[PDB]
Amino acid sequence: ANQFNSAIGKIQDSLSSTASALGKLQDVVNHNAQALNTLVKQLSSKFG
Amino acid sequence: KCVNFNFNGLKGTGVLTESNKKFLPFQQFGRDIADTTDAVRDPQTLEI
Repeated sequence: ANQFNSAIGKIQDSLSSTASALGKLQDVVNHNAQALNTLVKQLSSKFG
Repeated sequence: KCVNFNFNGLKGTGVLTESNKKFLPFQQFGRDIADTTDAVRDPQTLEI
């Protein structure tokens, strides 16, 4: 009970500081952020 | 009101609303992120 209760609090201190552990979910958003900004920039192209 | 536009030869369809920003006095029109006209100066009197 000393080892387990300190181990959950190291997860809470890591996620409050380091933001790159959740960055696999941030690559879900940023691939969709380039995909919705793809079709906006194609409207300014003259296409010949 | 949604109406048809002819503004100095340039055509479109939209709703005319009042601009709150600071614009150039020599500006005929201006473009959005998709390079279409979202704002245009009135020809007879000075209003955008």
